[PDB]
This record gives sequence, C-alpha cells and structure tokens, in this order.
Amino acid sequence: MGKVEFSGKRYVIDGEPVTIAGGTLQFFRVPADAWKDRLLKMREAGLNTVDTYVAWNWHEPEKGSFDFKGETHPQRNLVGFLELADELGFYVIIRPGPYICGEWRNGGIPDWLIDEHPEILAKGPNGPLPRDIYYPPITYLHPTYLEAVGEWYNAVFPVIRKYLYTNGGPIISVSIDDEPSYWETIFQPFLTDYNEIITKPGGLWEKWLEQNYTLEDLRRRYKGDFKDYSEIKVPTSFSEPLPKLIDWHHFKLWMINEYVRWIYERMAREFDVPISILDPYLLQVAWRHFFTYMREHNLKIHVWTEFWYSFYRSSDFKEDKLGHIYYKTGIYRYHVRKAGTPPLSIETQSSLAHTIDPTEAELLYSILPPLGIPNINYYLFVGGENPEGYESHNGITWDVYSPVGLDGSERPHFGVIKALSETMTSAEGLADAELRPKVAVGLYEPYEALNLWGYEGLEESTDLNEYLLGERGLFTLLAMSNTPFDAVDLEDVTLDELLSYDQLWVYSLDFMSREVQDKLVEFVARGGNLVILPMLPRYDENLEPYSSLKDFLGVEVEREKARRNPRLIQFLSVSAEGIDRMLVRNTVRGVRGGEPIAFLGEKPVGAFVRKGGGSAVVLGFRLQYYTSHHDLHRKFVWKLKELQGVREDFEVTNPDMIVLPMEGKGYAYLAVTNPRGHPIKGRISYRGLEVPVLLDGIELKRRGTLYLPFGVRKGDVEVAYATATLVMWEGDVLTFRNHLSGHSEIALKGVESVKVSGGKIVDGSDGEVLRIVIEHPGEYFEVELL
Amino acid sequence: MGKVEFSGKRYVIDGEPVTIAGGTLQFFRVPADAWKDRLLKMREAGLNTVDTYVAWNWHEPEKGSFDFKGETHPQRNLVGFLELADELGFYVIIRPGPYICGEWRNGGIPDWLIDEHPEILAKGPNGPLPRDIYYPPITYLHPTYLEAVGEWYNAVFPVIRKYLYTNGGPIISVSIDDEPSYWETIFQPFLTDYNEIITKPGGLWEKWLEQNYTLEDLRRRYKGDFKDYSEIKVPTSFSEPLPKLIDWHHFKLWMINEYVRWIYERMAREFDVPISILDPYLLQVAWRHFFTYMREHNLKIHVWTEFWYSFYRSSDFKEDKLGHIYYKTGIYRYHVRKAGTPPLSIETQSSLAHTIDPTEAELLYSILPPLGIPNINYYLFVGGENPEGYESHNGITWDVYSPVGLDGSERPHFGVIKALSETMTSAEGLADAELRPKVAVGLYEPYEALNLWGYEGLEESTDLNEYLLGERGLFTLLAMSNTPFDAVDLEDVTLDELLSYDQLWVYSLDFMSREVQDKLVEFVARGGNLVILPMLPRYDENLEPYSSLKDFLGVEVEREKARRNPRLIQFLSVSAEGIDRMLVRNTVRGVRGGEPIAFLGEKPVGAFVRKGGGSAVVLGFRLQYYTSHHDLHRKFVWKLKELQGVREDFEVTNPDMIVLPMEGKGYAYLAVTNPRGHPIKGRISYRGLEVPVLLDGIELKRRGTLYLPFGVRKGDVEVAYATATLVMWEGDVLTFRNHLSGHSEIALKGVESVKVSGGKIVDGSDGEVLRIVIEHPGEYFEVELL
Ligand SMILES: N[C@@H]1[C@@H](O)[C@H](O)[C@@H](CO)O[C@H]1O
Ligand SMILES: N[C@@H]1[C@@H](O)[C@H](O)[C@@H](CO)O[C@H]1O
Repeated sequence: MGKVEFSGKRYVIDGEPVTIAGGTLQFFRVPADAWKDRLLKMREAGLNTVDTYVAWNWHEPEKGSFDFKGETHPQRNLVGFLELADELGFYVIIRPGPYICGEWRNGGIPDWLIDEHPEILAKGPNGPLPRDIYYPPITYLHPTYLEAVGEWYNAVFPVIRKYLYTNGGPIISVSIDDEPSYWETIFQPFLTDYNEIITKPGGLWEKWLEQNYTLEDLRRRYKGDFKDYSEIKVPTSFSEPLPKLIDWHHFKLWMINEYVRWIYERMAREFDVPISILDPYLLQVAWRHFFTYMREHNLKIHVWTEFWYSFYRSSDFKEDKLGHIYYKTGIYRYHVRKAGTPPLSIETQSSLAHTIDPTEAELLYSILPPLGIPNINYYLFVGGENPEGYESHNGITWDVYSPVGLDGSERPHFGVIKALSETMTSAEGLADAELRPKVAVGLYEPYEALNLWGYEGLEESTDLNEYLLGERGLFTLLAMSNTPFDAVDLEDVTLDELLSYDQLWVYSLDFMSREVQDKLVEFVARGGNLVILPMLPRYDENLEPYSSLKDFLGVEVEREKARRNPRLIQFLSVSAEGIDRMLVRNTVRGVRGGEPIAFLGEKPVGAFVRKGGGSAVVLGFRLQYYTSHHDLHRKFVWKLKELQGVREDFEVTNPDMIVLPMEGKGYAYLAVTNPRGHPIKGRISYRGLEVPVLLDGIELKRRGTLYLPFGVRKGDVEVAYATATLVMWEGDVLTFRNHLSGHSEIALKGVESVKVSGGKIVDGSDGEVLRIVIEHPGEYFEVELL
Repeated sequence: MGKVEFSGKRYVIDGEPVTIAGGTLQFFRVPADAWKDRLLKMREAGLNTVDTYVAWNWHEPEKGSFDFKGETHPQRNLVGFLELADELGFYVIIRPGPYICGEWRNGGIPDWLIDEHPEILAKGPNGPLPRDIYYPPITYLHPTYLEAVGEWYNAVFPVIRKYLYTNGGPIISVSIDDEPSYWETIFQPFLTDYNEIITKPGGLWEKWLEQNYTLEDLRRRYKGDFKDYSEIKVPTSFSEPLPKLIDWHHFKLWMINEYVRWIYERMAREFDVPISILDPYLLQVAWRHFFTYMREHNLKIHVWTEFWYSFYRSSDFKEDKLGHIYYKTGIYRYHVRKAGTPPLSIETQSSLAHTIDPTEAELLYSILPPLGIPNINYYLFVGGENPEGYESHNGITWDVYSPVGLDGSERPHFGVIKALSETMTSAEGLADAELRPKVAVGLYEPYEALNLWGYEGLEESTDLNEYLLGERGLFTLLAMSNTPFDAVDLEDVTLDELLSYDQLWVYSLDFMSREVQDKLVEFVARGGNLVILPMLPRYDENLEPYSSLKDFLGVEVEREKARRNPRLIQFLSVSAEGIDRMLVRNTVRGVRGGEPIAFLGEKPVGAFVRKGGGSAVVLGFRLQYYTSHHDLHRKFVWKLKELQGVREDFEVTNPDMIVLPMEGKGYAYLAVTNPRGHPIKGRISYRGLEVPVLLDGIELKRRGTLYLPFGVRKGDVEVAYATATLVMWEGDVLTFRNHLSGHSEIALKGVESVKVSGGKIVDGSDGEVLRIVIEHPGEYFEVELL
C-alpha cells in the first residue's frame, strides 16, 4: 500500500513530493481529551507532520508491565494517538529512543533498570558519578544495557510496525535514540567513561588502540616508550599528549557509532520507512566520523539537525546568530547532500525561551530554507505538562512559550509558523531550489574538539566560539557582508570540490594534518584562491613540525602567543588600502614576504601571493564582525573578494539587506532578509536585473524575510520578478505576501491584464513586461491572470 | 552671577529646579565644523545638557605643549566648544580625568609619561603586566603619577574655572577621573597591584593594616600568630584566609579613595559647582566604603551612575535585565538619597551595541525615572571618529550606532530619547515623585567581592550572577512578580530603616558578620518579616562559628555543598501549597523546625517561623526567575508575600504588566511597562480607582512604557487618571501620548466638557467624573478644557 520514498531535497509520499512542515506534539505530556483539538490547531498552522518521542520509562513503568493503549493512564495510549493523527491526515515521525532527552526523567531510561544494574552506569576516573545528576550517564556498550533496550524495542516495535505509512498508518520515519552524545558528557573529556569494560586490560580502549594504530605509531604519536598496548592508560587530564586526547575523543565517537549501528540493525530489519537520527554526538564537524562510519557499514540513516539558541531567557535570534547558523547548516548540508537524503530540521526552536519575539522566530525559521533546509519541524509546538515522577529539567511544566499553549492558547510565533509553512508547502519549485555560493569555509575537526574543551596549550587560542562562530565571529562577518558560504570538511573534501569555489577561507591553529596542508598547496597551485588566518600551521596531526603550506606560499609568519585573560587581550588597529584603522583583537603576527596588504603601524601583518592562476591571502590577525558608521570589517571582506576576483550573482544598494539566491532550473527565489531589524530600503540586482523599477526600493520595515520570485513560470506565463513573496499559484490566481511594507511591485510576461484583490494598482508600465505596483492594506493580496 | 545648587532629586539652577536631559558630545572626536549642527540636533531632542571629557593626552600631546584653542588641531579647541555650547544655551558637564576611559588611547594618560616613568605602572605579582594591554594600569598613589596629574590640572583647571556657570559660562559640574577601578583590574584580585610602594615593609598595605586593625585583631581575623605587621604579606592567591582577601580588596578601594580625595581637594579649591564622580570602583555594593570615606573626610562628592548592557553585539535590553537594573538603581538610590545629592545617570547606553532596538532602548531609559533616577545623560549621543594615534577599542570609529551618526543622520533611538526627554522636562511633578517599595533586598558587600572572583572555598556557590543578578536571578523574579524593591546595605542599614519595609529578602552564604546576624535577629524580634535563602550563616566575619540568627529562629538547615560543574548541577522540583513541582537548581537543603511550607518529596526544605513580634521564611534552595504557563516561581513569590501580609498599592490583571508607582504630594504617576514585549492587555487597580472604566483594558502592543497620571491637577481641575502619558499641561491644553495602542481613556474632575484634537471621542460618561475614550491615529493627542 502507502509508500515513503525520497529524492533530492524531499521526501516523496505515494509518488508526490512533500515539503515537511511539522510540529512536535508529545502525546504523553498532553491531556488525552485535548489531542484532537491540538492536532486541528496544527492543521490550522499548515503543518502536515507530527513528531513525537515514545518514552521507555513511561510505557514500561515497572519492569514487565507495558501499556501502549492507555490502560493505566490515558496518556499511555500511543495506539490511540497514532490512530487519531492518521484520521486527521497527519504524517507521524516517531522517536522511540531509548534515550529521548526531552527534559524528561533520565531521558526515558527506567529507574528500575539503573537501580538494579548500577554496573551499566558510566563512571569517572575517580569513581562513580553522582546519582542526582540529570540524564544519568550510561555505558552504551555494556551488554546489560543493550539487553534491556532490546526488550524495550521488542515491545514498542510491533506497535510502530503496525502503524507505518506502508501498512496504512501514519508513521513515515523512525528515529534512533536522540542526538547520542554520551548523555551530554562528551564535552568534558575526563568526566566519562572510565567503566571497567573500557579501561580493563583487553578492554574496549586497548582493543580500539590495536585496531587503529601500530604500537610503534603510538610510541611516536604520544612520545612514549610503550612495550605493550596495555601500558597505554586512558587519559585523565590535559597534561597528556594532545594526540592521545584527540584519540580518546574519537574513541568515544566510535562507541556511539557502534551503539547506533546496533539500534539500526534492529530497526532496519523491522521497518521499511526511512530510519533517521538527530545530531550525532551533539557535534557538527565530527559528523565526518559519523558519515564515514555509515558508509563503511552500509547504514542507510537519514541524518536530521536542529536549531536552538536561547534557554531560560528571552529569545535572542538577531543578526549575531547568523555565523553559527550559516556554519551549522553549511556543514550539515555538505554531508547530507553527499549521503543523498533529504535535509530536515527535526527540532526548530519554538519553546524553552521565556518570551519568543515573532520577528526573531521568523528570522530563524525563514533562513533555514535558503541555507538548504526546507523541511522543518517546530519543537515544542504543542505545550504540555509532566506527569508526577517524570519531571526533570522544568518541574511540572512542559509549556515554556510553545506556539500552542498547554491550555490551547496561541502565542505570537504560531502565526509566523503558519505563514512560513503555507509558503513552503505551496510555492512551486521553492524547496528544490538551492543556494550556490561562490565562497567556502574549510572546517577542520580537531579544532572543534579543542574549542569544546577550552584547550590551552597552543600558540593560538582555541576560543573559536569567539573568533569564528559567535556574535563577532568571522562567520557572522561573512554572512553580514553578503557573502554566502558553503562549509566543507577539509579532510574529506576533494580538490575538484574545492576548485568549484572562487574563494576558500581557512581558520588555522598551530597544527594541521599533512594531508590537509598538502591539499591546500595543491588547491592554490591549481588556481584556487585561499584566505588563511590568523597564522599558518607549524605542526602536523602528531604535533611534529611540518609546514608544507607555509613553505609553498613563501611567506613567514611571526611567532606570537594569543592571550586568554580578557583584560590582557589587546585592542589593535590594522590598516589596508581604503581601510584606515580597522579593529582587531588579540595578538597580531607579522607576515613577511609576498605583496603586503595589511599593516599594524608600519609592520606588514597580511600578505598576498600568487601561484600560477591561484592566490593566497595570509593574515596574521583574527578578522571579526564589528560594525559602525565606518563599517571597515565588512569593507575589508569586500576588498579581499575584489582582490581575488570573487563576484556574487547579486548586488544590493543597502548592505544590511541580506540576500540568499535559491536557484532552480530556469528560475530562482531570492531570500531577502533584514536581520538587524531596523527599517531598511534598497534595490537589488540579480544576474544584472535591478529591482524594483517603479518603486524606489524594497522596504523592509522590521526583521523578517521575503522569498522573491525571479523567473517563476507556468506555461506561457512568467513572474519575471516580484517584491512580494509568491505564496502559491493555483489555477490563474497568484497569492502574494508582503508583511514588511504596504506596497509591492510585480512584473509579468505572457499576460495582458490582471485583476487584483486585497489591494489596488497605483502605478505601472510597459510593452516588454506588464509591471504593476499594488498598495495593499494587509499582508496578503491576489493577482488573477486574465 | 549664576548659581548651581541642589535639593531633593534635582539640581537647582538660579533658584529653579531643572531636570537634566543630556547627551554626550565629545567635541575632540567630532569634526569642529559639525559641532553647531550636532548641538542643534541635541536641542531638537529636548536635551538641555551636554557632557564631555577633556583628555590629557589630547591637549598635552607633548610634555609642556598645551593646546586648548585649536592651535594645533581643530578638535583641540576646547575653548571654542565651551563658547559654542554656551551661545546655544546648554549646560555642560565636564569630565577632565585624568583617566577618562572612553575607549580612547590609555584612557587619556599620555604615552610620554608612561614611557619616561614606567615605575608608575601597576605590577602583577609575577612581574610586569604586558605593555600592549588596554588602559595600562597605574599605581594611583605613586608620587610621580600624581605630580604629572597635577601639572595637567594646573593647565586645564583655569579653562574650566573661566567657563563655570558661576562665572558666566555653561559648566554646571566637574567630575573626578572616571569610574576609578584600578584601570579595570579590581575584578581580578591578584592581577594588581604589586608595585613595590604597596608591598614593601612599611609600605601602603602594611600601613593600611595598622590603621585598621590591631595585631591582636589580625591574629583573630586571619587565624594567625603574627608578632609584627611586616609578617602579613600581600596575598597573591586564594590560599589565604578569606578575611585577608576581603581586606586586600578593601585596601585597593582605600587607595582609590585616597586618589579621589587628592583630586577632590584640588577641585574643591578651584570650583564652586558640584564636584561629581561616576560609579566608584565599577562596583555597587562596595559603594558603602566610598560613602563612608566621603563622610570620614567630609568630601562633598555627587555620585552618579551608568547603565550599560550590550557591547559589540545587538542590543539585548529585555525582561532578563530587570533584576540587575532594579538592584543597581536600588543600591545607588539607597546611598545617594542619604548623601542628599541628585540621582543622575551620567552614561545611559546609546551606542556600542551594533544595532539598538528602539523598544529595548525605551525600556532601559524609561525605567530609570520610576527606579529613582529622573536626570539622564545619553552616552554616546553624537557619533564621532578617533584622531590618528588616539584609537584604542574601536579603531577609527567612534560611531557605533549613536542616536546621531557621524554624518548627522538620525538613528531610531533618537526619537525615543526625544519623547522621553520631553516628558521628563514638562510633566509637572514627575521628576520629584518617588517609588516607595513595600519590600527590600538586603545586600552584603563581602558577597559582591566573592561573586567578582568566582571564589570556590564555601559550602554555597558564589555564582550570584546566576542566582541573584542575571536573567534567572532572584532579583529578576522579584521585578517580574510585580514586587518593586529597595536595596539596602545590610551592614550600614539601621533597624528603623529595616522595620519600615513589610518584607526583607536576604540571600546568605556560609558566613555573615556578627553585627549583621544580630541585626537580623533584632529585626524579626521587633516585628520584621524576613525571607532568607538558600541557607543560614554558620560563621562570622572571621570565619569562626557564629549562628545567632539560626539559633533565634529555631530551625536546623542541612549541610550540603553547592555544585559548580554545570553538568552536575541538579534539576530538582519543590512543592508547596498551591505549587506542584516548581523547578529549582543546585543543592537543596532540608529545613527542620517551624511550620514546613516547602518540600522536596516528603522532606521539608522551607519553613515559616514566628519569633518575637515578627516572622521568617527560611528556604533551603535558590529561588529563580523561570516562567512558563504554570508560572510557579512568580506564584511562589505571591504566596510568600501573602503569607507575610505584603500588599502592594496596586493590583493588575495581567502579570506581564509591570507597574512602578511614583508617589508625589497629592498626586502620583504610575509607570506601566511591557518588558517582555508581547502584546498585553489588562486592568489596574490603584488609589481606589479602577482603570480603565469604559475602555476594554489598557493595551500595550509592544515593549515600552507609559507614565499614567493620577491626581495631577491645576486648581479645581484634576486628571483623576488617564491611560495615556500626560506629557504637558499648558494653559487649558493637556497633551497626551500613547504610542502603545490606538485608544486612550481620560478621567477628569472639575470640568464639564472638552475639545479633542488628534482623535475622536468614541465613548464617554459623566457626572462627578468626565470620562472619555479617544481613538487617535497617531501617538499624540490633545484635550482642551472647556
Ligand atoms: N533533542 C533535544 C530535545 O529532546 C530537548 O527537548 C531540546 C531542548 O533542550 O534539545 C534538543 O537537543
Ligand atoms: N565611563 C565609561 C565610558 O568612558 C565608556 O566610553 C563607556 C562604554 O564602554 O563605559 C563607561 O563605563
């Protein structure tokens, strides 16, 4: 019967592509007598999909007693919820754990398991962890754990199976665990896991060492005199060799990988819909290890992501967050496009901030499609409450500003979700259209680890949160400079992939593998344009001296140590052509050789070198997002792009108008956004076409986003452009939305006349085109083709 | 001829009270041909005062080479700027340093001084500080530094004296240095200052010790066996008695005080206008030591404050900030009102955030008058540029989103400043009206120091930023529960002052002085109502066992250590009557004895006692601002208020409508604000009135604030209430502003009928009270009395 398939960027249900617009309704945390009303409110919001966990400890409250029908509590009626969601026309994404996070007791793991079998608990290097901590960590690969999970799955899997879309029910995907990260302990490298199955002679650590390295390799890599693998003790402090620390991290990722494989093999045998997972490891760059392991073991897993930015404070989704969002969507889509599964955000923050400003929510949600993710689930969409004994992180409450309250109230971001869902499910060709940046950023996994840890040994700081990702990060600068970027894994990426970009930015610390340094050399030599900062690498992956990149480039970068104490971090000024005293923070390194292009006083601190038809810019400083009237940071980006020949497909008159062109075959949708949120006006050019023509500019009165059609066609009729979002085109009626100003300009080919409702034509022109300006007193208006 | 006096809350100029509405125009950073136009823009904003620094290193670029007239650079023409400001009818606040901060090179200190005399530099405990750090720190009491400062003052003081308001010029105050804080090093207790003049035998530390304590005292306080003061070496680490660390902190404050007095003695000789200072120490609760010092040396200094919340990122002035602003305004006005000088914010952030949302700016600024500060200077008001060689923190730019840009453009918070300043200068009786809370918080200065350091030696955590001050702090919870509060210094406050409140909240750590413990006992014995959390003190100021408060209360509190590792900090649920599973964080202590009122499972963790004539609520947990549908943290505050009989003078139907009553002699103004910013509707009860009567609730559509008149009158005519701000009443014309909804209700007594302009009457009633509901299409409308 029913079919759930996938192609390109979408799931395909019974042979029709569908864009997922989902809300999370955790049935087990919402009164059963309210489920139907709340699903009707999701219908009203334009959602086609419902996401829910299934919690082990909820449905098996005592060992051996399973309740999926509401026999012991009406909120244990999984069966009834799945039947109701189906009757009401929803797809279901189901997430049966065992771990479900969810701010729920033990993340779904039963106390009766942990209390009876404390030997499964993960341990610290000096003994047990405390027991009153949230989500008690567990040693994944302990057989007693796995056996118990298997018994959970044996109960719940037959219910899932019966209700799969392929069997006449609603369920379209089953997810593995929940963002498995060692129970949110991977961030702290010596908190976990020292369980004896790991650390004993012949234990998992020793076996993993033996599978990955020769003993001699480890003697050289860790600078040790080992006579047997059993002599290489688990690390317990930052005084141990950095290579060994990196290995300990990757060992943990390996154990998570084995756990995920174990679950996958059970799910794959039982279910013929897509098997999914959310944010493996709670890392991003380290996904390289996940996708490689999937390929190695033929695991057909659909990896999904999430976007969370504010917890237990008001929302804070403004221009500051763009760097991080661009980075995360970038590295996500790099891997998922190569796996061939649809990009999807299974958790898109809609709760857990105390007050969610609708314009900030709009910015977050609406930037996901141009950044490659058109399939979006809002979490938590339906507010709830925690049954007694199942509280964890919020006490009784599970309604922290959800779009629909526990009482059925509608909060302001409900209407944001509704408007964007209508567009995403209805606008022809939008989901399939793709941003195609001219620029890439090169990410390097080991640095993610170091940032996670706050590692301090090196010449350069590991505060990549500050210099790359955050409110002043380089990535935020690139976004706000109107420089869209792909993100690539520097170890995995091919030369041909790199050379597909006009400019590659690489942030370097002291060390960089031989394989990556040599690759960058080849990139440049073959015509690539590099920007590298704030130093060149001096060491390889083993911390042994190695500098092929630097030697090829023919410059020299002074040695200087970056500072960590905020009071001691310098405030310095760098000048360049057309750039008088641009602020830079922290230690600045002289760059000798090549053509000097930036200066700290009379000292060169950035240089340009050409090699064949390629080039490199080497900066001895951290370039960050700062803005002002003078706006030198943005200007410097633009000067580097001009130096290396980078030309975007679009131009703007107002630098605060951020444009992301979503290109399809013969058409595009330009996402046009105002992240700063102050009123802005300007013109845009796309591939040489300047818009608007009759209006003085596109006006965006506040923070928000438009998806402007360029070349969207049906038959012989084309929307050459519009300054309003084309929400849908049904028969001969075009529905447009412009919630950011009171007028819109539309340019049409192939039609002689129109009738407008919800507004008045106040201006127009041509033979070439039917151009009209419509004043509309609301957000929505319709143009009927005659 | 002119006189500058002061009474109450206001400076009194030529016999008349004036409300200060200022902007900073740092003439030295603004092109001289724009000064006039910028000052005229300030007059359009309703500003009556201009603030500026005078920079030593700018007007003395070489030793002995002074320029105050533009003889060497047009922006050195201080004299010309003062004449201009005077011609244009501005008051001037002048701030001649020597330190001026200002994101300016060395904070104003000449390089030729530091380069010739490095012996004046502050030292670290291990060696010199680095030379390339911002604001090179200086040993204030080094005779070579003070000689140099004296020469600066011998040059600029005659200029300032000529231009004093008392001598026919515009200058109404001269400020001392700038927030002297040991050059932003006081926060790190072991970064500074180990200059030999401090640390040597017979040096400033040893002399301070001997002035403050006997040797016998120090043996007790430090648990030591010293036979000489020379054995008591300066601390360089936390492996010192905690009292000794507190004394090292206080000794630095004393050095700052000495520096201030040295400056003050020179100024007082020269100047007969108020001598002012901004935020001594960059601390708040430590102001006790500054006011005590003022008293002890008979210094007449006017202490002013500042409000800054976002740096080098977008503004973020939402509900999360209210706890800190209530705290800081509270402790400021506690001290300043005892001093008898006017409350004034000399720097009210209007720049240095990348984009300032006007609603967030309005919340920041408009909350100051109801929190006791009607005199406000907006910094930086006029955007500028730094002369070459004088950059520090921003490179070339000094225009980071100022209200007036470098090019004279207006940014969106200009209009917010204009509208507030027009109201503060025109609304009769507004500036003199006073908040009179029912509740106070008791602040304890040693705990401020421990929060600065992140001190780890105690049972309780010193993370007061988290538990008291910040986004989830207790003080934000108080503010958002509609509980205005005063903030009192526990050490200084009299019993009489305490007993004037209906409830006192005290956050306690392990130790609390015998004086303060005993004062708390007396307070409850004499009828006071105490709330104390999350423990009772077990030690006195010398860390010897001392538990007078506990002993009097007759409770016992479990001993448990609070956690610092975020992964290990507990999430727990506390219940009470009406309160099912309210979230708490971190360790929870049983409280045995008294009437149990709060429970962790079956364990009492909060008790209520009645002792002497008063009462005390003792909580073994940290109460924080979390919100949700259930809203249990606000509800718990409400329950405790009820328990102890605390009744505000107002009631409100919407708990997000925050109300601060400003009480006058025969009238009041109710500040009504929407800090969360989502649209809110509600009704207010106040002064026996219901507001509104006809209109369907007061609507605040977005973040912002109204000052609603109650009882404002001229002769027989009285505004009983209105739901718009009364900005001015001139002749028979009342001018109202409601920029937060499109309808307002007015209630007048003594007048039979009115004429409206700017709106239409859409409902009304009479008889002893004329009530009209006006629909207005703009923010302002007028009511003329007939
Ligand atoms: N998958 C988790 C959710 O289960 C949790 O509810 C959400 C908010 O903390 O964080 C995401 O990482
Ligand atoms: N008095 C300083 C100012 O001089 C500075 O310009 C402002 C912004 O950082 O902070 C205050 O603390």
